[PDB]
Amino acid sequence: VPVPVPVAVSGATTAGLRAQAARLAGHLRERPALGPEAVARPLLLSRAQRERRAVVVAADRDSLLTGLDALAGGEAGPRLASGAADVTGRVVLVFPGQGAHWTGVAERLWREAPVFADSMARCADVLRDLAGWELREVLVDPVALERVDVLQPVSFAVVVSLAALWASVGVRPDAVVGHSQGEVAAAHVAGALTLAEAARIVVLRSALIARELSGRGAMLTVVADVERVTALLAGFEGRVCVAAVNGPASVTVSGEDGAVREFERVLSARRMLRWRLPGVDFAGHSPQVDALRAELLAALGDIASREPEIPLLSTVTGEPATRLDAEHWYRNLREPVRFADAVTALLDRGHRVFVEVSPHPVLTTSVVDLAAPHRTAVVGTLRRDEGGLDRFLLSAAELHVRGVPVDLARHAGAGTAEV
Repeated sequence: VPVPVPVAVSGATTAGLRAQAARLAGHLRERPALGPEAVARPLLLSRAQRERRAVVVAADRDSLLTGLDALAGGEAGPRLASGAADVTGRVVLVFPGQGAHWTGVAERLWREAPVFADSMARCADVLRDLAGWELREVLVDPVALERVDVLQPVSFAVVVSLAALWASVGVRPDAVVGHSQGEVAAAHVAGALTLAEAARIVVLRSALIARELSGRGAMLTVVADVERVTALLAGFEGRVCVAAVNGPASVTVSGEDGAVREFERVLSARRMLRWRLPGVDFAGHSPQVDALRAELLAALGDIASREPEIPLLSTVTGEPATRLDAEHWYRNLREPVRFADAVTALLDRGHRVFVEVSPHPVLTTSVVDLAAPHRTAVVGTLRRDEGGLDRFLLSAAELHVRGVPVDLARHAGAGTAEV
């Protein structure tokens, strides 16, 4: 099975970029034995990376030529990234909470990417001790993944391991922000928690949620701002509450299933878009969590933590995190998620590159909405049903083509074929 490589071309203008794509395709068609793996390395390392950039992520000739023909003709393609190399500024890793995971994700990437494999195995060791079960076996089990005590730690392992894979291509955070359970991953990646201690938090908290809350609630994300959602929650006081404010067009609410169903009818009649969070059968960030305060504080006990080595913008407060003690991890579940606030605080401090470290992008459109009108690069990592190294490399390419430093050459192979 051939391995995908990023094949880079660039020009001073869009028309120059398209001409370079045509020229490379022509050169390849004259030389039938020449593969992407022969030319990728010198195209990154021996050529200037100019103002208008593209990458085709391809494992074979035919797929490279398909991409290059599309690029030459000004069309989009599924393994083609292109852009203006005009983004400067500091880098944020964004860690999702619920609703991004898809059954089967991480298995293919474990096979294809040794840095990701390693991190996943390290996660498996810690989770084996804590939870008993075997991480790699659960990845592909749709029944196990509908249990909150399995999904949350699996989700944590995958996002932590994707962050490690980003780091291996030189994409490291200047700051991190984690939405809901993502805050635990963010804290670990920032150096405030060991892998073991972060895993223990997620494992203990998710098991408690499953024992006490699962089956007693639901969560719903709505395409609207919090002012509008708050107006529509008139008459739902203490039945459906705001659980997250993600952006000007993304707000999540939480409550008992029936009550949330009643609110969906309110939305439906007004032609408003909304969806239940996949993997969530409980009312996060609601008064239902109050009961899970005493047992959580006891189970967690004293948290082993230290000062984060880079800024951690909490979605509990919307500000730089203070003490990450048991009470913080309680409030991480009880209090509404202040995601928009945290992202806005980073935008106001010169952050312009946002990498969602997720199986599928769930917060990128909110980051984009918040970032306007600044020049910013906003990317995810994987997508639903696209868990290969090829999808990872396309996300890395999406950064490259906006002028963000990333070591694509790490995965470009050992080719020496010129021009």
